[PDB]
Amino acid sequence: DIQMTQSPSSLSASVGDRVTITCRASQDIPRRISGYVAWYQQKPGKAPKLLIYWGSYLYSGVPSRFSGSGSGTDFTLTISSLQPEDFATYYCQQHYTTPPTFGQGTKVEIKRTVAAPSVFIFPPSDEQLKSGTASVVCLLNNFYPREAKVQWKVDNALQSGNSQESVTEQDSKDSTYSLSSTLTLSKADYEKHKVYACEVTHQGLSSPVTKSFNRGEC
Amino acid sequence: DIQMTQSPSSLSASVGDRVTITCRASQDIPRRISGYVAWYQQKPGKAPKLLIYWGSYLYSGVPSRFSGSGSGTDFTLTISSLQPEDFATYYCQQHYTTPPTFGQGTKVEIKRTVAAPSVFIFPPSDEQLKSGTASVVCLLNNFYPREAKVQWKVDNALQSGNSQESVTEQDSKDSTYSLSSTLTLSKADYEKHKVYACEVTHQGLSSPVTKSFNRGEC
Amino acid sequence: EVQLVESGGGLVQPGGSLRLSCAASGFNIKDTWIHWVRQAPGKGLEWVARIYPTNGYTRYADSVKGRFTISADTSKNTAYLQMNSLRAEDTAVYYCSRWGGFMFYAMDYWGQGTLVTVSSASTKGPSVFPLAPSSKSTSGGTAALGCLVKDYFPEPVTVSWNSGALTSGVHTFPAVLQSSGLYSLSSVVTVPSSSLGTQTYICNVNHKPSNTKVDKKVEPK
Amino acid sequence: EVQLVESGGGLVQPGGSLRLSCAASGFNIKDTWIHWVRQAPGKGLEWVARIYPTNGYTRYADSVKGRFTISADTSKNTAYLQMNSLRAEDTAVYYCSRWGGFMFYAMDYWGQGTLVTVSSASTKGPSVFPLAPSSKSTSGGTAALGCLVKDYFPEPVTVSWNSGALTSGVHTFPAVLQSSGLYSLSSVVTVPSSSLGTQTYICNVNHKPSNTKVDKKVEPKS
Repeated sequence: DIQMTQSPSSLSASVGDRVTITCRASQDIPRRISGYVAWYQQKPGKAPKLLIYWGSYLYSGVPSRFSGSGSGTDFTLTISSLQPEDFATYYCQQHYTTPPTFGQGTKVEIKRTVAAPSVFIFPPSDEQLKSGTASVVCLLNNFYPREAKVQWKVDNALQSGNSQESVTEQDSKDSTYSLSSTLTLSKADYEKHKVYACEVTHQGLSSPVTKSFNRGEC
Repeated sequence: DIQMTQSPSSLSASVGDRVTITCRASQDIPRRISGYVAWYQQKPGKAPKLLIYWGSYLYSGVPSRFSGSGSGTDFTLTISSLQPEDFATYYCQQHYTTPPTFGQGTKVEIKRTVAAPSVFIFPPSDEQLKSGTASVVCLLNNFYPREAKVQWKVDNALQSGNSQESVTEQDSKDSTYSLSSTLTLSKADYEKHKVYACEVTHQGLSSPVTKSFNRGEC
Repeated sequence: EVQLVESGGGLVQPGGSLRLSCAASGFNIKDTWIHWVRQAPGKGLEWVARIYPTNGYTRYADSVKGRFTISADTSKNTAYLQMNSLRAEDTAVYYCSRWGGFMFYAMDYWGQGTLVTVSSASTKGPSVFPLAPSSKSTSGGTAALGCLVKDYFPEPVTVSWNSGALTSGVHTFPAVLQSSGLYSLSSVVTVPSSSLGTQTYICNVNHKPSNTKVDKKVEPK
Repeated sequence: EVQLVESGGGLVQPGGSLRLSCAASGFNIKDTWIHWVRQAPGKGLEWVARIYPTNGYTRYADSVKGRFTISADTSKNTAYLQMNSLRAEDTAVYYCSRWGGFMFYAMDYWGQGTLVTVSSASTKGPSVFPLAPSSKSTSGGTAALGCLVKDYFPEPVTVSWNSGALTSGVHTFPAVLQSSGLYSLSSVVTVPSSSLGTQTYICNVNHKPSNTKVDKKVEPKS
């Protein structure tokens, strides 16, 4: 049936730039049928917020830097001067049909200057070790761009397949990311080895950074 | 553009009959686009009244004999048991488009038993004659069916081309019509003749009824 | 108590301007949508415009774009149709209406309508002449009387009988246009023959476009 | 003070039933239209249903017809989404929203959402372990510390620090699903190397689905 095609599906742009997102009906629609296209903004963990309704009307309290326009079967959202708080996924919505439908979304990322991560390693707690399991955590804090590589070694043995990573959404004020890497080992394996190391590679680092601890030292 | 095709354009039916009226979109419409079809009733001299909205919802205070239905791009209004007060023009309305559009309308007349007219003739007033003109009026009162024939004679001269007729809308309680026929003469012409007669032929009369006066019999 | 009342209608020369008003009571137009619909004489309904007073969004029919403007004043709870560059074919009864609640696409309340006639012809009030039977006419007990309301322009005229106290058996005929380009109609009523020369019968005629009102006592000559 | 608040969401077994509530304040649902919209984890928005409480008119997305019913109780100013015959694919955050004024086709106010997780797996609260600061672990000019919130199900958990007094420099990571089928996350915070062993840091963890709340003091190991 009728759908909206959104493009691009993602972009990055600098503070102060002009961004345009497009939404296109999937087929021909009889003339004079209104779609009353709306645009919403969604930040992490939050409900969508209304930006634009009926094609071009700015919703109350929305900054004037957002505008919408439409011609025929094509609608545009325009952010005239991109701000760090505008990191979000933007969705159009069409009301030709009942039910109405949403575009698939456009993820907007703020480009900023390179920032190297601060790196911390945390040993497992004595409390956890009682349970039979040890978690070793490596934190990369407040960096840009998002791409980073973490390598774990245990007494110089490269750990492969027993870690998981998590990355924060882009910060709405400083446009950075942070990342955790968690290595899981049995208590018995942990207690068999001494040197635990996380090595971080990232564009802001001229060489990889290694943080390590020796089990049973302080 | 998209239009609604209403049929029939007119009908007559008896008190108690089931009547159905139909409204058809002019084209194919993409699936899932709703037209929220509404139906209105309009009596003479009055604004339209809402009967049905969103296809099938009965508007508050409307009698339950009115109902609407839809399937695809065909819509129906149904009056279950026609009452004399239902004489009106019915219109459908579509909201696929903006602007929305109306059906061209269906005129519903009430079929009732034959009723012959009562007939009256009126001479011109001396007040009008002063101004140079004489209007002679013939009234046919409370008759059914609407069709009737009025013939004017002036000293047995058939008058052709110098009269006009008006017919009332169907009565909302007794389902009859009344009709006037007005003959215009100059004052010079009126003053030259004596016998002024109106002859009425109607289904309800076994033979024609003639009403007359003689000028100056006053 | 929800109601809409149109005003501002009447005769206008072609090319001329008129502003119609739609005064709302029993609700706030700020809470809803106001529409204009028109009806040419003898014809069907035609959608004209709509507004959402809250943000001034308007839409128009193709037939009136660039000529008519719909607007509203929420402080007067009134909507307006400014009509410019009027044409003969804009002749119609203009109704305003609303949507209620959040019930979109259903015109639930309408005004009574106001007639706009676009013509180069000038306003003229009627002459009113009695319709009474001749002195020598006979009846079977029911007699008719009436008033001939002759030679007016534009529509409409209204007629009552005995200031509204006589309504049974009244027929006020649709006007006909004469070859002169003026309208004429008759209003008649049937009454007991016995009451002729006893009961008073007065037709009350009002032609608002010319500010012409007449009260005519009708009796046989 | 226009507000919508969803409740009633949580873990349910496939084929099970759940009723969501959307409680409105600052306006009457009788005056408008109420919608439900859902969002599967990491996916886009999907419209589910709408109702016009005044006359009971409802519409539904094909994906939920015959299983879900939208309803409303104007006396309670509350709308409902009864969800029957639930499936894994119905896992999502469910948002209620409205239209305002007579401004059709614009969802102006939304609830915060409620997560519905359709799974045969059972609820389990987390264990909370310290990620201890050390004066010998400084980077970018600060120390860091945190809480490892391990082995819970379903989502979500919330973490605050010092009962909401500490917000600057906090990162609570998105949960990751372990091979065990349980979630885990860390919440960390950067702080001054001078504050250690003198400032109290407490992470406040709440896993509502299991009624599990923990306050964990995190300090330098001795």
